[PDB]
Amino acid sequence: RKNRPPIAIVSPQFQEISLPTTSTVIDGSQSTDDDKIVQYHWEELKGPLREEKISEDTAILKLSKLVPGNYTFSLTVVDSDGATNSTTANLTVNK
Amino acid sequence: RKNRPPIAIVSPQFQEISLPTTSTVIDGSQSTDDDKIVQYHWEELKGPLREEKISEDTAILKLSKLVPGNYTFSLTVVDSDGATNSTTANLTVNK
Amino acid sequence: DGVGSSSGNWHCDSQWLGDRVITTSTRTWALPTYNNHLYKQISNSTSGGSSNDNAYFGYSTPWGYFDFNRFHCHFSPRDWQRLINNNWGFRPKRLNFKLFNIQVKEVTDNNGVKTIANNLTSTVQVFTDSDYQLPYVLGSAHEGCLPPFPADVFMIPQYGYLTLNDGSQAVGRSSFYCLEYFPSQMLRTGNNFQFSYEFENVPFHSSYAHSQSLDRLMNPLIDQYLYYLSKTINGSGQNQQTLKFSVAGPSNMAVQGRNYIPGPSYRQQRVSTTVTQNNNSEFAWPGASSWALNGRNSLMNPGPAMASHKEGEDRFFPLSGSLIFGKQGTGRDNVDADKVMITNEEEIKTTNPVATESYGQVATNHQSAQAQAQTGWVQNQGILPGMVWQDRDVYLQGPIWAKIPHTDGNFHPSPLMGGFGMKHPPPQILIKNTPVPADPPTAFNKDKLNSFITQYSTGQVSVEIEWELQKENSKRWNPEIQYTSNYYKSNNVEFAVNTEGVYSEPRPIGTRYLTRNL
Amino acid sequence: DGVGSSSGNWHCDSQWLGDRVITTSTRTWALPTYNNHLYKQISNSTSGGSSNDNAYFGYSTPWGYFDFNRFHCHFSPRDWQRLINNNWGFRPKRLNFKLFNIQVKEVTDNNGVKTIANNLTSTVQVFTDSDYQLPYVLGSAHEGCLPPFPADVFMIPQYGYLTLNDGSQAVGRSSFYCLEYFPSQMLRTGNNFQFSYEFENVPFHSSYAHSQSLDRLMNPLIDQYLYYLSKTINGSGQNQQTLKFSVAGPSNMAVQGRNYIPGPSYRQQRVSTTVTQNNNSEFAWPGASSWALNGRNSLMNPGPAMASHKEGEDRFFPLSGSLIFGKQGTGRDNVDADKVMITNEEEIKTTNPVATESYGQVATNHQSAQAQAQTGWVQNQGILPGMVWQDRDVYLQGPIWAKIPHTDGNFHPSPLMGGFGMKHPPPQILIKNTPVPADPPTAFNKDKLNSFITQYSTGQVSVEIEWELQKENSKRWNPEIQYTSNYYKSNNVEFAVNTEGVYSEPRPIGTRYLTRNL
Amino acid sequence: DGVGSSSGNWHCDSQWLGDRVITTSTRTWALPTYNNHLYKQISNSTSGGSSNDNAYFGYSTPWGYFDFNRFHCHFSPRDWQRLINNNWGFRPKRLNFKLFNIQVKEVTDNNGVKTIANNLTSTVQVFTDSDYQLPYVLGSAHEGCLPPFPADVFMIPQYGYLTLNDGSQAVGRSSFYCLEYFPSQMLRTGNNFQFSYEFENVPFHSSYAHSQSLDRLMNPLIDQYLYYLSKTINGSGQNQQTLKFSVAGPSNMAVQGRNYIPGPSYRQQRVSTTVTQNNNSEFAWPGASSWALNGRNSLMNPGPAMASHKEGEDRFFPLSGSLIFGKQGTGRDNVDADKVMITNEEEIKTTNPVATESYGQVATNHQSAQAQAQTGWVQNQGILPGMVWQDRDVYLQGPIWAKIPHTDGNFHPSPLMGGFGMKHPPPQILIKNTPVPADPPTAFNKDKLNSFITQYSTGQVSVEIEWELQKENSKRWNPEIQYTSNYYKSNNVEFAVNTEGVYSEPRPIGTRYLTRNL
Repeated sequence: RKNRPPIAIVSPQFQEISLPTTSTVIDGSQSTDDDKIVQYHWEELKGPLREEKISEDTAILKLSKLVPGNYTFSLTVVDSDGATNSTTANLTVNK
Repeated sequence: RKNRPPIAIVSPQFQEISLPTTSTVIDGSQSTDDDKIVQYHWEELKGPLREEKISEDTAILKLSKLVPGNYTFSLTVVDSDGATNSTTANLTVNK
Repeated sequence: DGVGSSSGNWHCDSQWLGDRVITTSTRTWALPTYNNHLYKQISNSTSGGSSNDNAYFGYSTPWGYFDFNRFHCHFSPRDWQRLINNNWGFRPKRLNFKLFNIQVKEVTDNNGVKTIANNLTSTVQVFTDSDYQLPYVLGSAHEGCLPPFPADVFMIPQYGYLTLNDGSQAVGRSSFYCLEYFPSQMLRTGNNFQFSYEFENVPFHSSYAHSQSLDRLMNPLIDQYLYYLSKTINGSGQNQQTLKFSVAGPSNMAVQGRNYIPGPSYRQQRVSTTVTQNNNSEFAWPGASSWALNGRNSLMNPGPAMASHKEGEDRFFPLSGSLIFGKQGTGRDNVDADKVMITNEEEIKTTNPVATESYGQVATNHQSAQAQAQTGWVQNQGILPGMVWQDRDVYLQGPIWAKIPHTDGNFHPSPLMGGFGMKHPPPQILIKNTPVPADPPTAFNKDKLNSFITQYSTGQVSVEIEWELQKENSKRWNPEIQYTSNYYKSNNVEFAVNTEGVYSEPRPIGTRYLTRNL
Repeated sequence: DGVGSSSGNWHCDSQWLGDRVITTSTRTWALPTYNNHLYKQISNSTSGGSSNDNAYFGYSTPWGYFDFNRFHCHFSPRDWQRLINNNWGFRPKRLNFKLFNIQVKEVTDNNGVKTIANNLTSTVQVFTDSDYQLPYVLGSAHEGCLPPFPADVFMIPQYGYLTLNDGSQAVGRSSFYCLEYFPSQMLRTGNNFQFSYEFENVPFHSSYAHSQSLDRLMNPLIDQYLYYLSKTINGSGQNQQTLKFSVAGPSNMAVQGRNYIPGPSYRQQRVSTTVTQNNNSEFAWPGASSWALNGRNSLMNPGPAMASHKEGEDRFFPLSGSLIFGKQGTGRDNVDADKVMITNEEEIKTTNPVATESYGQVATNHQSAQAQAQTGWVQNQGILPGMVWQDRDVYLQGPIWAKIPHTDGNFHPSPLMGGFGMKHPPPQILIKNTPVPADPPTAFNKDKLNSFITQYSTGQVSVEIEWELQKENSKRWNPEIQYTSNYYKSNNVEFAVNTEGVYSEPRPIGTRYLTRNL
Repeated sequence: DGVGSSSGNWHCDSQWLGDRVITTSTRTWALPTYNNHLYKQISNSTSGGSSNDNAYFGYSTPWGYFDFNRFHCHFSPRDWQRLINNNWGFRPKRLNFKLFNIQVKEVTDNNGVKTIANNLTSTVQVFTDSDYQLPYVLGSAHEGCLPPFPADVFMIPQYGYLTLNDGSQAVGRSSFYCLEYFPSQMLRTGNNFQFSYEFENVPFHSSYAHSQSLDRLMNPLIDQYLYYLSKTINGSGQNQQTLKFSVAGPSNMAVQGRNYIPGPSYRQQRVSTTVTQNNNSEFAWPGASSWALNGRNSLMNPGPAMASHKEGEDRFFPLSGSLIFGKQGTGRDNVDADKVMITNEEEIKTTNPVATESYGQVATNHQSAQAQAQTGWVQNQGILPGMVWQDRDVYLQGPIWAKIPHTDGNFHPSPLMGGFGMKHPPPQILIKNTPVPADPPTAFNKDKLNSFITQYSTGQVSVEIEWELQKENSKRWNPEIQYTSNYYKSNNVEFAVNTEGVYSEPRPIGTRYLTRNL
């Protein structure tokens, strides 16, 4: 009933890491909602061609086997009543 | 669940009456069903043109202001699950 | 206490004392195995399909029951004559039910010829529902009572009960009662069951007629000191209107003031035993007086105690307002009018309205110079202050008591079929042959055993009710009407067996013979 | 004391007192002749051959036994409703077992048609293993208990027991128990057996739900006086590392300090009742949580009491972590998901971890300037100090007790299938038809007699357990959740017989309905 | 008993006896009007919106409460020094709570300037929840306790409580408690409230350190009679495999057999107070040790009592495994590491594992000629037989007790935040200013009165707890470590007011100073 749309809060807006440590994390479990979030959706936009894409549904994003490049991920949260809110997260990996 | 269709039982199959006593009765409340009848429907077929038609929904049919002629009524019963059964009832009124 | 020693003697006497009668009664019963030891739900869906009025839902238990709720289970015809010719009333005080000489038989039809053997180690379990935690099917005027005649054996009825339904389907609050959830009593061939019961404080049955009408309760020689509006116009002209009051007295007994009025009415249809005086149409159900409950109609049958007919017209009986009994050897489907016994309730015409006539007139408008005095008919009349009525008669074949339904209220809870209405009537005595499995498999099987030994039970049953009596003390001079066996030669003695040994009750005997003025 | 006098009455009541309930229960049994009076060793070699996990070795005795170790053997559905809707706990205090109305039958099939006669001089011998010197097969959740419905007859299970094995072969320390080496009681048709038993001091069953979660045990308005490491970097740069501690309060309830932690876990596989949401492979056995004992694996089934699913996903059930019951008339081999009743254990999600989810995270390295904070998953977690959990629910069809195995130690010996774990549970009542030889040869033969009279036994059995109760006293304002029979028309009353007389329990009823905060 | 006679004196002593200390403590409070006398439901929806982990649903009552559940509410710093330097343990025996010198004030802001008057005829109502029928928000480590310093006044916290939720929404079993449904005590300005309470039989707090490690519990001169597998290959060749067992003794103390093992572990992340030694990423929440309950994660904080760091590395603290307190005048949002007090739990490193290190190794395969001996890490370890651990320290600022949640089971219910876990802890003392309506309309209005007189209450509160003590009797020769105030000139005396009169506790004082060998 007259629910406010959720808010997606990615803790690391600009994630920075080098090539040796590819396994990084982007936290989206801090995203708030007036009731509760039924689905966290992670999708990449600027991700360079690699072994695999990302479409994980975990609230906290675990990354692996990164290659050098610039990554851009958008977190989509879903209210219990269907309202959505998508915010973007950036990750730059060095040579 | 696998309900048997109802059975419409009109007590007077051939109702006979003269012109002085027009108010007659056709009993359809004896119609049986495996569960219960949700609607008794009375409709006339051979009824000569008169002041009014009949489409009553009472189980027991009350008639009035008859005119001489031959009447034919069909009683439609409805099972709780939608099954129907229509049987006819006859009434001849004398001069 | 053993197999070869009887567990009770045959007492069937009836001893009349100074102010009470103690009618003992013993019978032999035969209890079959019902439902094959199963509980089954029963509905109009099971029975092939019934109308909305006859829709029902219930369960049929494997239990029999004992029902001595008819007056001939205790009173011989001569005892009934003694009771009704000499007393102004009676009521039961206490009963003593005994169940003895039990003997369970085992029948084997293995070869095509049945061989009823004796099962000494098998039991029958009987319990009495003395807290009234079960549906009370007694007082429904059912069959299976102890027979009227002591000599014949009777088969114990099956115990089933109805509950709430929406059609054939069970609503959520429709109870299911397991009768194995009651502490029973397991009786072998050497055991016996007995219990005692103290009847309620029910009023005496009005075992008398009234020798005085309700409207003729007055001195026919003195006139009242009250006036009544005799005339409203003093002539035949146009503008001749007056109010002429005349004293109401013996000359005009109809209009004079009265303190009490006849009992409540609920009109029935007047059907005549001379079929040429009835209508040519089928008015049996359509012309009947019914009452609706949760949508589905149900016949009155018999409804409030009203006089059956006016004086002089014995043929007319209310369409459903009288108890109809069956003669000996009468079928149960569309028997002729000469094979049933329709009980007249005319002894109460002094206080009660005629069942086939309206209660009276009532004014239905304000008359003025322009509107005539318009008055209507009162087909049904509920209770009013000052109403006096009299309850329905009890008959030798009729019910004795009934259970007043547990409700937040009731009015005058005497059963409409006659008898004594009790909050706590004699408890239901429920008996069942304990199942005996035939042969369990040598390997375990979780399923409930379905192969039982086919066996039945038989024995004696003794009920003894002590009835209080209300002796007559009247200063009436001339002889009263009394029940007599007519002295005229006949092929068979009435209320006795014929050449085939079948005992027949030839008429319904009421109780209202002695007269008591209002 | 004779053949023609019953040795006990049918008591099946259930009387509720101020602080206890005394549930009496009587049934009729049929005891066949098992193994033809023989003791036989049984193994997977006998049964045609089984895998290494299902290898076994034991003996099958000619003895039956009585097993009233299910809750519906004593509680009617209405009694269960009274118990669980009104009490915060219950426990058995004492039982009183009676075995009466014994009657041994002799069957002869000489002509091709069987003729069950009555053997009065033949006995049945029953003894109770009150010193626990025999293998305790009760509490294994077996069949053959007293039926839920009082009316139906049941067949007494065979008593067999397993021992140690190396495959199908008996190692030297595998015991063989002769049950004729126990002092029994030899009962004819006029004798009866009864014994009393006092239950242990077992704790009350937590017959309630928790109205407060374990992690939400705090004041949602005041903040803790404790700090938590909120931030580890003060920016997004390269060499920006800090330690920023913020006070843990209502704003962030997840991180604040807690005194107690959820109970132990042992993860199960999450299988969904919507079969299109499962994997396409056969993961039934391969994906299961087992425990290995002497090499051979065995399913957990059901294992530690864990919540079945998170809130909102009712479809998911642990692969083996829940008790599954069978509906009425359900086969024993690969029945559909809609023919079984899978019991949800979600009432304990407040204290216990979800059965299909890992207990939590754990740090698995020392993070430094070079290595990221790497953390792992805790699939199974044993006991830790400060852990609070809640035991598995008992159900109307579920077990009542179990015997704690005699070992040098145990932890929290409540049965993993629900119930009360007792060192000395109700003793095993073992009954056997005493062999009756048919015709010994007229010349001596040293061999043991192998030709016996084929005969079985039947009778009644009465068990009466007195349960203590823990009444509710809560200051909760709004109404609690209570077990109700839904009021909506249906073909059959639930928990009652249908048109065939077969009694069906339509759902597993738990006990956790009333709420009690932590 | 009147307005002008005090209802109780100021007792704030602390008298040390032979085997107990009776710490009396009196404070002045100020109780405002909360919620404007209203009960309101509170949720993350009300608070603007929170994540799934921080979702909640509850009610905020207009009731205050008294919470003396911190150790400095009773012990002065000198009393704490006396307690911890001289005793091996302590536990509370009984308390005596008094509430006196009540005085209700009425404030009027009609003209823009507030005028606090005195309302003599207005009452304050206080009741103690001595049956534990309410949610127990004490022991959640909240604020609003009696201040550490006797001189300052404190404001009574609001009483709110959380219940079950599915997001922000109330599931059907979430209780609502009206605290006006409890028999309270209505106190005017001349009345007082007092109650006594007897603590449970809780064990003594281990107010000592261990002067002996768990792995060094042995004679360092004699060697064990047990052998250990020393060598598995007798050389460096290819097919050189042996089993060489050597006796385990003082030369190799690591491998010799031990009867007991360190307590359970649940690994935390090692974050260093030297921020240049941490990772550059935000690992605060992602790298944390949490436990999941009904789907939503919650920080351990602090979890099982584990040693904070190995010897020699004081900088490292577990990410959430230690209690963090705030210094005087410290904000509640992202304060620097030098504004909080992180409590070291290294006194228990003798028995407990290090919070930031794995419990140990475990073999994770069967080594053979082909597979090397592969072994894994044990990040979290539940309880095992033979485990000995030691509970978390209690601090001068830390909690005293907690309520063990009412569950079917628990393990070692000592609060993970330190203190004494009690089934029946000191009852919640709930106090509320009774509403006083301002001016009802002269015409009746069915609506509840919403215009109240704005008023508050103030008075004194006295709590006196009697603590049992466990005196030291050790044959240790050299002096023990004891808590001393360092003698070096400083601007302010520690544990005393500065020039502004604000009292500051400069460090968290534990209890484990005296040493006791294992």
